[PDB]
Amino acid sequence: RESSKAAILACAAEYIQKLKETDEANIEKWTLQKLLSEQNASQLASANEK
Amino acid sequence: PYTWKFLGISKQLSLENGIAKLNQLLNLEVDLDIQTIRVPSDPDGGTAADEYIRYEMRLDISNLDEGTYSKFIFLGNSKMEVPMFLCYCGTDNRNEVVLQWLKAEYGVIMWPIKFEQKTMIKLADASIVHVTKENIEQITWFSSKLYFEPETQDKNLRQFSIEIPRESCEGLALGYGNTMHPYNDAIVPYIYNETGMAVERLPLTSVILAGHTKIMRESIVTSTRSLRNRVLAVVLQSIQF
Amino acid sequence: EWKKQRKDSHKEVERRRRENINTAINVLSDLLPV
Amino acid sequence: NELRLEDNYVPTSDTLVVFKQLMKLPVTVLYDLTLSWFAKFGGSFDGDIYLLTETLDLLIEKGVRRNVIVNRILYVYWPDGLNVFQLAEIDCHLMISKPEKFKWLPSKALRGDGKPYVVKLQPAKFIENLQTDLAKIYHCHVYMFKHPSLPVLITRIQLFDSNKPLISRRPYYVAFPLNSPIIFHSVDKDIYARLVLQSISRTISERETIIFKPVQKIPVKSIHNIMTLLGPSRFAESMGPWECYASANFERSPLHDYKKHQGLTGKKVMVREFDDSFLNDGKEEPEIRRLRLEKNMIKFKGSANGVMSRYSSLVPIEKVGFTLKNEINSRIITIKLKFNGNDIFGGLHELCDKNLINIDKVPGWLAGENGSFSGTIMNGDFQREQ
Repeated sequence: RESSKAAILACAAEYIQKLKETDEANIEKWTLQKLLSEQNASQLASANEK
Repeated sequence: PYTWKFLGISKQLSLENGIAKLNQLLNLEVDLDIQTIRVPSDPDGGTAADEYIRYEMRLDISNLDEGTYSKFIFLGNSKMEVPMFLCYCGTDNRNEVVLQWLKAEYGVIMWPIKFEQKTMIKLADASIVHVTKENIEQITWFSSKLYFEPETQDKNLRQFSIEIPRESCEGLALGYGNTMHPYNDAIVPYIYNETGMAVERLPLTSVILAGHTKIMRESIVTSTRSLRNRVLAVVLQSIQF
Repeated sequence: EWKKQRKDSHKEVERRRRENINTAINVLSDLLPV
Repeated sequence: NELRLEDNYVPTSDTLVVFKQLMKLPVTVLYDLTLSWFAKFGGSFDGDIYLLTETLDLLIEKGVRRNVIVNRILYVYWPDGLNVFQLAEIDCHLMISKPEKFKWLPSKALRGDGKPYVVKLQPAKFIENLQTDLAKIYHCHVYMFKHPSLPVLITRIQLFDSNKPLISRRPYYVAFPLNSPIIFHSVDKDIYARLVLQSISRTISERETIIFKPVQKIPVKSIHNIMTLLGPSRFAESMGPWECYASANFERSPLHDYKKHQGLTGKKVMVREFDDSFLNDGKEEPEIRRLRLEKNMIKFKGSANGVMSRYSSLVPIEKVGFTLKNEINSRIITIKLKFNGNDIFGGLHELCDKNLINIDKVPGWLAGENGSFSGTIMNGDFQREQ
């Protein structure tokens, strides 16, 4: 909570930017983990079908 | 809001000649101001061409009566064709009595001041620029908007306006770089750059800054205490041939 | 007078404060998608 | 609930206001209405139809002034007052006579999430459901008439108040095109504007929820022009320089002869200077002058001849305000343009003829493309105002 309205608006802008950046980083790391899991599944399924 | 009436001078005159004999016709005291300063046309250096002389006085006793307040500000050169001009604000008998007294004294005759697009835009450049006590120039910016009133049949397009937020003004000058004339290189070309209209060719009615000045061709309006020096200098060159 | 100069300074400060809010809300409206 | 009004109720409308309504109508149409008026509700005249049409014909023979016949129909034939049906007739006939005096606003109908709903109005069923939905609250009387030269179905709705005769309010007009999700309605902001428009949405749906969304916020007059602007037509979404595609006259049929195909003949063109020579300026050749004047008309009218003096555009508009946003050096530069006048795009055309505005650098939106819509522009894409 802040008193001056300009500080309120600046903090709101910073909050929006921080939320977007955090969401993007989480998506990136989760996508990396997804890629690793998919690679493991494919490499096991290849031996299974062979 | 103070409206300024502009006016020119045919040949150079001397004004401090008889402040004692300028009062008995008017029946109250009038003071005198003698002042001259540097007006750097180029920051690197300045020749003798910027040598300017300025006079200033008033006709009043009552400081409470803010409405009945008028000032006559003089400034000009002595080596080019037109030596100087003059400006005043307010409507009263005091705005002309001295004016007749030098009507029949020096033989100089007056004429209304004409502004067109080649001059109107460049006035805001002198209005926004600031000077400190250490001779350091920094610019205080304002959200300028323009008024356009094109003459046409059927009145198909009778008035349209262009507004620029001056944070975008900040984003334009910085893109061009450090410039002493922001409206030469950041603003006026950019309107032609995007929309393709020539500001200067089109009939311009008014250039309005955000609460600092009010520029129109008929008369200049400013809410400041007194007009600055760069404004008068650029007006002088503009009315020069 | 001194009072007039103080009033002029107050007016300038008030104008700057008014313009700051407009600039901040313009930035915010820029950030919004709609 | 017998709160509905029949076609025989006589409201206590002032004699002066109805006097001014008959003022604007021509003489030849007053004769037509009077004959039809007596055949439906009769009148105070002590005679038959043949006797009435005889004396009325004689007023034409003598060149009788319209003030006499207007006073005759107000103080002799119907001294007591004017019927609601008669008021509706005079209103619709004034609508036909002077279509430029009435303004309209567009509105869109949506079903589900974002699927547009094309309206199919039954002239009968749309009446009784609206009457039932409106009479439960207020006295309601409606009248429908079809445009003589347009496919729209203009509906006028008037509401009465009890404050004993009923007091008439300002009528509300809603125009329904044949098959188009866009519905044009009049401008009103009263208790009756939100009661009539809301009732129409429930009535016309009859099976699923239908909501109304205002397409624009600036009304446009000339109901003829709004149909071309937003109604079902080829000219919608292809205005401005692209008006040549709306009327496919530049392309011949495949079965047509191939010598008249413009491939053999070609086109006459002039070279445009990509280097900026417009700022600095010699008398132009008359042929060069003609070609220069042709370039201006191509980018504002769409063709050398013009789809439509010469500066009048296809659809005149009053106020359009654009907003241009561009990204320079990782920051946004905003320029706001507001225009006002009678024909905005017609006015810009004349200024380009006087060499005030370069014709090469004007953008599409300034030339008339997607006209009557004002909104933000980014990355070369136009976004309408929300």
